[PDB]
Amino acid sequence: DFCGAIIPDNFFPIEKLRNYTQMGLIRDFAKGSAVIMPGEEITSMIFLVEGKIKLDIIFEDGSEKLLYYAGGNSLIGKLYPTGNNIYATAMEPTRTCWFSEKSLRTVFRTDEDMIFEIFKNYLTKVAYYARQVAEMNTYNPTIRILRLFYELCSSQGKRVGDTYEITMPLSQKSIGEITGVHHVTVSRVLACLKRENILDKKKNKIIVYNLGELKHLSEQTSYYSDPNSSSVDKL
Amino acid sequence: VEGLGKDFCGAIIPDNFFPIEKLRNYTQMGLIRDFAKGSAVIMPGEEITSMIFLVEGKIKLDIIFEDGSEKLLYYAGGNSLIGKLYPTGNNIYATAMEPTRTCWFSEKSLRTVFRTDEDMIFEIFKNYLTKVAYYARQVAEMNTYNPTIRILRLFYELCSSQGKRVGDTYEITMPLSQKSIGEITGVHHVTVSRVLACLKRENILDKKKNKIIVYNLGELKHLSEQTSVDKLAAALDHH
Amino acid sequence: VEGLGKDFCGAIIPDNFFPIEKLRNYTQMGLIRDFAKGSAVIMPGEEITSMIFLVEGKIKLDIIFEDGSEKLLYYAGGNSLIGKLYPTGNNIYATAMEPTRTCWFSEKSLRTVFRTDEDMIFEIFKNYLTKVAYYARQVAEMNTYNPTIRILRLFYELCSSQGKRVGDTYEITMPLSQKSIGEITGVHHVTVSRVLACLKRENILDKKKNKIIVYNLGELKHLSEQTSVDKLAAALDHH
Amino acid sequence: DFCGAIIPDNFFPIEKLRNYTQMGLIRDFAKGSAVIMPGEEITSMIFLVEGKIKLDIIFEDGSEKLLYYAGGNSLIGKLYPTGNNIYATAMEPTRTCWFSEKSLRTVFRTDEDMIFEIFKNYLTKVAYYARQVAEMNTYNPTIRILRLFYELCSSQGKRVGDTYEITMPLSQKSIGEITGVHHVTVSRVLACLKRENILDKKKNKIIVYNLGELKHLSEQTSYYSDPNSSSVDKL
Amino acid sequence: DFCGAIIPDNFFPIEKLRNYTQMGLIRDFAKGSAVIMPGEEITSMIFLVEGKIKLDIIFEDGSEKLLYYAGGNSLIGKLYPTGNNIYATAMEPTRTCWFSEKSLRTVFRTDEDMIFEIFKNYLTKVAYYARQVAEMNTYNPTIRILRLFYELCSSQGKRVGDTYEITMPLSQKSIGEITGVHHVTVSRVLACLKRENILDKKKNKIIVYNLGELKHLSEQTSYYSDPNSSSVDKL
Amino acid sequence: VEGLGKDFCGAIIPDNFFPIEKLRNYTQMGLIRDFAKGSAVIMPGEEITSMIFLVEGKIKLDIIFEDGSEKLLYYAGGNSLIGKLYPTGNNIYATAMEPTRTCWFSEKSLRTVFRTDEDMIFEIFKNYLTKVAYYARQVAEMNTYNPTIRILRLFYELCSSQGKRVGDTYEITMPLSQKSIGEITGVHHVTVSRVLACLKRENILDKKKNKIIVYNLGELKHLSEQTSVDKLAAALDHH
Amino acid sequence: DFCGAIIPDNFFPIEKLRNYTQMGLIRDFAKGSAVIMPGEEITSMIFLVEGKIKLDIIFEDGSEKLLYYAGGNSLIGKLYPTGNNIYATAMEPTRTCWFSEKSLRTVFRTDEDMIFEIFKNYLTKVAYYARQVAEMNTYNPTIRILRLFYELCSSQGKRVGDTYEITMPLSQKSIGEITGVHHVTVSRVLACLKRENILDKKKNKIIVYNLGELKHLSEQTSYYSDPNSSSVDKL
Amino acid sequence: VEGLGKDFCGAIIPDNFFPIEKLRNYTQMGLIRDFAKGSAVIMPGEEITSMIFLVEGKIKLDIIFEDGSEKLLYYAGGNSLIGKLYPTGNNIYATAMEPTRTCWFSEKSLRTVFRTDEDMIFEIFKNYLTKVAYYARQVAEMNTYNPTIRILRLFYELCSSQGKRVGDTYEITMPLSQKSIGEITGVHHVTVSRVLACLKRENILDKKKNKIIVYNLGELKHLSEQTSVDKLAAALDHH
Ligand SMILES: O=C(O)Cc1ccc(O)c(Cl)c1
Ligand SMILES: O=C(O)Cc1ccc(O)c(Cl)c1
Ligand SMILES: O=C(O)Cc1ccc(O)c(Cl)c1
Ligand SMILES: O=C(O)Cc1ccc(O)c(Cl)c1
Ligand SMILES: O=C(O)Cc1ccc(O)c(Cl)c1
Ligand SMILES: O=C(O)Cc1ccc(O)c(Cl)c1
Ligand SMILES: O=C(O)Cc1ccc(O)c(Cl)c1
Ligand SMILES: O=C(O)Cc1ccc(O)c(Cl)c1
Repeated sequence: DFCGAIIPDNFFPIEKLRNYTQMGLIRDFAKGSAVIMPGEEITSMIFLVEGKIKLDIIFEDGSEKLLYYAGGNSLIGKLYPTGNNIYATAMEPTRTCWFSEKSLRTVFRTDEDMIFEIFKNYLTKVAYYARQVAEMNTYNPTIRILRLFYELCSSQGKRVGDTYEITMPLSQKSIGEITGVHHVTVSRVLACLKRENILDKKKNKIIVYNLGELKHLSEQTSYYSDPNSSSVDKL
Repeated sequence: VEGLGKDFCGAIIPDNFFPIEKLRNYTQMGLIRDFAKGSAVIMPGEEITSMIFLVEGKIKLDIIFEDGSEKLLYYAGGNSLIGKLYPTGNNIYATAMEPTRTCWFSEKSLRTVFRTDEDMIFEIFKNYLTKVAYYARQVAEMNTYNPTIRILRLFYELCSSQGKRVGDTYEITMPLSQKSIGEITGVHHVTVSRVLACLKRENILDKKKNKIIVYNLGELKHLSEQTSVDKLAAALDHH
Repeated sequence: VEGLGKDFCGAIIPDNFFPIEKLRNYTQMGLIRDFAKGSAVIMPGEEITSMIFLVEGKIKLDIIFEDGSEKLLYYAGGNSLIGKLYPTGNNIYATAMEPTRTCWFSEKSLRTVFRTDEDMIFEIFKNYLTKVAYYARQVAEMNTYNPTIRILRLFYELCSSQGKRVGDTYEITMPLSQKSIGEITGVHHVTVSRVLACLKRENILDKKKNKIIVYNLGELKHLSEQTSVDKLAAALDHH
Repeated sequence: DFCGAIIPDNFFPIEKLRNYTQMGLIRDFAKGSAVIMPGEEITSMIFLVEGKIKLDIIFEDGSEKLLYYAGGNSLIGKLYPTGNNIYATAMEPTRTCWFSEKSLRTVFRTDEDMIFEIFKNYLTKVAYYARQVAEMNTYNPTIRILRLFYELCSSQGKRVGDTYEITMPLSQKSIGEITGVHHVTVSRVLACLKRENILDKKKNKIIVYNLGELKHLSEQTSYYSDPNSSSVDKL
Repeated sequence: DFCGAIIPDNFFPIEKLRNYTQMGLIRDFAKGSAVIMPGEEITSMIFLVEGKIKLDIIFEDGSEKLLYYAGGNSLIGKLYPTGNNIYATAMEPTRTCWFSEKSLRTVFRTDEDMIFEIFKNYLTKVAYYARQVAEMNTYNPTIRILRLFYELCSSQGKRVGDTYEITMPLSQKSIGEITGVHHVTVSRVLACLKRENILDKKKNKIIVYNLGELKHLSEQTSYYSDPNSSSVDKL
Repeated sequence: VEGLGKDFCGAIIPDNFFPIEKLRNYTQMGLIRDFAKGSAVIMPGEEITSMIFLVEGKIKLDIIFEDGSEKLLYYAGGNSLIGKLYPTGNNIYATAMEPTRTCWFSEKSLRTVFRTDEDMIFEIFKNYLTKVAYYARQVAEMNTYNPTIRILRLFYELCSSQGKRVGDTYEITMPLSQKSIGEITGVHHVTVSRVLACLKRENILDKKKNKIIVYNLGELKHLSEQTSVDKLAAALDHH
Repeated sequence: DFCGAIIPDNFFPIEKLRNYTQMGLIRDFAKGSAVIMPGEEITSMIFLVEGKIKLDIIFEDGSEKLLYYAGGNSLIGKLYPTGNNIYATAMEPTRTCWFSEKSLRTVFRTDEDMIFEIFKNYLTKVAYYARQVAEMNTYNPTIRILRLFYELCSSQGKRVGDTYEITMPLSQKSIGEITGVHHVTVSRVLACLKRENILDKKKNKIIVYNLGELKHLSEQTSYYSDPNSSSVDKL
Repeated sequence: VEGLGKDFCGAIIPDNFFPIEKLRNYTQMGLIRDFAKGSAVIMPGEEITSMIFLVEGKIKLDIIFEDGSEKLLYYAGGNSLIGKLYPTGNNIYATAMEPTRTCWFSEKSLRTVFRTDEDMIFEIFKNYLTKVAYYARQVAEMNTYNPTIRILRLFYELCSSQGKRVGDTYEITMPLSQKSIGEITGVHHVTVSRVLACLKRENILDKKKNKIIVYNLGELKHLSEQTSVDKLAAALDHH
């Protein structure tokens, strides 16, 4: 829902995991205690029996941002290392049950259904964050710039061996004014395109060395024009 | 050898989430479906209830928003798994980028796979976890603001000066219309209605005619502490 | 003595646009209507085709937008004229703030006034001109941007590199879809449609399937040179 | 229309004024010439017979902004001084006819209808700019702040003689966070409220000296709750 | 002193004006009271007998800034209207004596010396604020731009009738990068130069219509190269 | 007719501060000195103790800073007065821009003028007041910041939590070294020394080894509330 | 020198390495060619025989910045992986000689002196970049904040078991105003101090849990007060 | 086990650059010196020409700038090497933080070590390379600007419009004074002198009275393309 633009809370609760706490390790955390300490490597699924946990991510510049909140019957799915520094705080008296991989095998040997509850929990999280990323990058500025380039090359691109040449004086200023992107991003992107041998934007000529890549990165979409969309279902 | 994908100018293009070579050994228990270049592997109204394993080929996976905008989520190569075992809120369009062979694993067939090979459970868990880790980091990393949080911030401020603790709730005794909340925070009355509907539904806070009940002050507070991308605008752009 | 209104923190609150004491001498030629405090002098669906002269009292004049938002335009005291002789696009709500006497001058009665007193024409002109001067300055003074201008800017750039002069027009020979224009400028396909509909209607530019005709390059250019307040957002907020 | 958010052009053309050019002064302007020079005091209505004029406003900091464009049959209504420094440029060969007040009397003595055409032209301009100002100030930040104050006083305001007192520690930071307004505006506004004897925002007390004024400036609206709105028409 | 970059206080005290308070009007102001209200037109010199006054200026956007502080024996020199909205506040119990022009004539008829004390007070203020303006505009950005233009014209300016032409593609971006001035100022200035008929900066040509003015505005200085500086004193 | 000067792009170039036509009637009581185009009317080491009245011509008046930088203060035409009757801290260089006649009025000769014409006193007052009004507004109008004010701000903060009122002073009992003050505020130890020397001299505050005495808390506070142009840097640029 | 604030060029040339090119691999690069490609792992010292190389660093956000320029007799010291993505470009026809570790052993077996030339080259680079880092962080903003805290605790810190308490209402706003640091940095730092259990800054109390660490991180310096500085040399 | 140092809020505090355990086996060939807690291992005027190996203990290493400011460069624990074999431009103050044993290796003793163990050469190379990598990244990572680069930018612009190629140089024929260069770029005449002295010394460009010779256009250009921290100010703060 639209609620999830505002509140990241209560992902797919698994009440029934409550019945299997004897196969895990119960751990209690006071208000303000760290369930996951900054830099701690977690290798357990953490079931939230009773209480409230705030779960945040810590970036390499020291900044922290919220990922989500968890309450009764929530599951933190951090069975393996991820590459994200996470920290999590008990915001009230909190009882958890930690499930190691070994302990999970034991649960699923007794109850196969729990495999699929956990899958639903994971899927719910993927669906939510992937959707947010896509919404928030609908107007990604880099892609705006790349799409400009690709479009100019497709109409005005003159082939010259392996390359295409576009004969016009398109300034960086003009690029930023057309796309609506700040000058700093324009330069960065233009520097990337050149050092990677995709495209070099000179003062009165644009050269495209790797149209195929440029096209790739520009993220062309076409469902609505493509014949696939001529019926609701597959052929 | 290969990671998740190549980087261009600071962004990864994921084409290889946590592959599972070993599911090749269990394809006999699923359903093998072949797709020609350009073909739809998943159509946006299609109801998908199978994990889809990529034996050979390459798939482009996009989301389709209700306003008809389309956006790439990821590419999939050999040994990638599309984990769409249950309905999600999202309409997905995925196409074969080249001649492609897939194995579709219903829940029942996965049950069968796991009865033969328990380790496969954790391989699938690993795959899901890479995906959550990737997308959650992508969202958190964005420099974002959200004007609706001004509304939460107002409630938090009023709670901390005027709130009386009743059980595990705080009760604020005052009439504060939706219109007034909008006027103060500079957000449309209709958006304020929706914000307050969410707050109530998710048991954060309920704004009644003459009372505000706060069910989760700590959550309210920390949500209220937040804020390039207007997330409210982004959530609305697609109706 | 009094000007247009008092200032608070850098903003004038207009309560006294160019008064016309002398219209008091011509009220016999109009229609006198009295309003009690709180009463509606103008309702938002009402069709107004009279200039309304304020003999005694005070009026608050607001605009009502289609989404139901309301906003003050001005206050009127004694000797103020409300110049609403013809329909405008705007829905207006005006209320008496105190016991108020008005004289309503239809076109016919104004004809009569001007046959007796020619100078009154220029007094009314003076009043209108103060209003245009005030509001135009208010708009221009705002730090505004408008994302739709990126679309114009694209057309101008393409015209100046690829345009061939035909008569008083410039013809750009290229297919450029609305979808692509949106993608480049980072604005919704539906907004791009509306922008291009305006450009065509107002004889700036017409974007056809394989040709763009530019009817007014100079205007396009200078419009394209533009850009706190997103004017596109402001224009949409009220549906 | 929504077009007018993008294009300020062609306000209410008066074709028929073409028939009265002999009573005015015809003036021709080359491309790039100034029809109205920066700082020039204009006291004439300027009818645009043929061509195109760009009309701009110049601010006291040297900045210039567009007001509008004019073409055939447009009228520039600058019969009297306005307080705005305007400048206007012929963007192509342009023929105009300038009407002094004296000359206008002559026109209206021959044709009374022209009075009302000009009224429509003026009204069209007022309607347009007033509408733009209101749209663009729908979320005016100063008013946001004032509306906060007024609302807190109405619920939590304790009367103390002539004043109302509001006993709470509302920080400037908190004000800006709730309202969404930048700290610079918050201070400016708070300084204005205090020096004008309306309201003084101390650290743990807010005092309102002139509630009536504060209310005034806060721009309360109520059509939709007021009984006036219970029917489409007046009683 | 360097103190005055930090503290604008105690301008040239005139102790002896204390002896002439009977010829003026004594006025007492409580702590927090307004000695000069916002918008009040003052036509009196205000001698500060005892206490402390903070004196500020209010701009047309509602912003206020400090001009200075006054204490015992200070003089506020506001005998005539100035064009500045000033407001001044008693920061403690404060006794003042207000001198109208009539009252000042009476003082100077008794004591001619007081004329010259007041002159010194005025001169001290001029010396201080003029010095601050000059220090703070040592690197004025507009002048940077104008000096660029003037310098390019002096070396590369080719005369073409009344004009000079400079044949080069100097971008606005380049101007801002060389001068260190933000793009917004660059445009504003370039728009001013063009509408005033001084200089028009096209893409591949710069035309200077009024070199003399451009030179004027560029604020050329030359004491150290000029022969005037060849000796400490005049010839 | 003419004001103070012409405007370019938002800035006035003053060439005509409050002229005094009537001093023409009193030149017999001063000393008439003529200057050719390019000539120095005032040299930067010259000690000036006369008001200099401009009978005919035009003068360019600059300040010379100790590092040798030069900057225009104003131009003077006919009927302008240069009010440099006493030494100021400033080194002034003024040159004739054209053939120029001046009348130099010592204090004694002004005494004589005022014995004949009392009104001239107030004319000179008017002239001075225009100058103060102009330059003070110019300074206040600039968007300025000043890092040294961080030091004041620190003292104010410590005073308001730790200060004990003794008479009309506040005493803060704590050792706080100059080095530490610099480190906290991010300003050089040598600048901190100078800041604290000013504060003491001007009777704001005296920072002793183990005590801070604040002589004027209100002034300290409001000075501490302040902050394109770094005024500290500007004050130092000229040694 | 002060030149090195502006120009990072010509670090300690080793002319004599020219004599040992037969023990390395000569490689020639055209103008615009990549000597070190983005993402390339280099494990060789690269001697610059003839030409000019621009050497840059690429950050994880796609931004690139210059490290330095190299010319004849320069040495790029990238014998082992570093953790920095480097790319380097021949800005004219360029001849290099690449020395593997094996090849370097061969050089030093023939000429022991070359070991020490290379040491000087490395030392010159360390001396330069370390000096730049220190200059540029003289007023590090985080440290400003930490030094505030440490100083307040040292004077006003009241011991309470393991902790120190400082009883005052120091706002984040006040912290930023005193230190001169932007609000964003203030929060980030305050969040770091709290999650790391060093210090928690509440509204009316500051608690310091780990004074020793806070002190550590605050970077106290004392050469000039310490007795070590009482003589030029060691005891 | 341990890396280079602990991180606080995004910054590493280096306390352990590339340790060399194996130098413990060669201490007999150096000179063993012991230091008590608080003692100076390196004084700021001391001429250091030895690599200093840390056998046991801990050292704090600071730079002292000419204005007397002091700043930490790094800490050293066991197996750290201080690589100060030759004079650098920097004045270094290093103190024992605890009881500390060191071995000082002159050039001659290192020659001896390398005759016994060739591998030690590359260990020392590794240590130096970690240091360069760390500090260079720290500098590049900072958001910096440098006003002096405006001067380069001016020269580049003039070269690209007016420069005639002579051999491997470009000659610009024009008189452009240092004063004028300052005025244009908004930097002090004295700083401009120093900038131009550097450019000439390092064979970038030589600004003569009526000619500018550019020795390295490509370098000039890319240097000119540059620009929180004013590096010019930072370079000057310490005289
Ligand atoms: O640990 C991560 O990097 C991401 C994360 C956080 C919380 C969770 O419950 C999951 Cl499944 C993943
Ligand atoms: O279907 C979704 O909503 C999102 C999605 C897409 C692809 C995948 O492989 C997964 Cl696990 C989820
Ligand atoms: O009715 C309008 O649209 C705007 C308006 C309102 C009041 C007036 O007095 C005028 Cl001239 C126009
Ligand atoms: O001159 C003004 O200040 C405003 C203005 C400009 C143009 C016009 O056509 C009118 Cl009616 C008013
Ligand atoms: O009133 C002014 O505009 C400027 C001013 C203020 C205070 C004074 O004491 C003087 Cl002489 C002038
Ligand atoms: O001499 C000064 O310091 C400033 C100055 C210059 C010229 C004048 O006319 C005055 Cl009143 C002051
Ligand atoms: O490769 C690095 O990360 C740093 C570097 C670059 C160039 C060199 O010559 C050296 Cl010694 C180090
Ligand atoms: O001494 C210097 O200038 C810098 C320095 C300090 C310590 C070291 O270990 C090195 Cl290699 C260099």
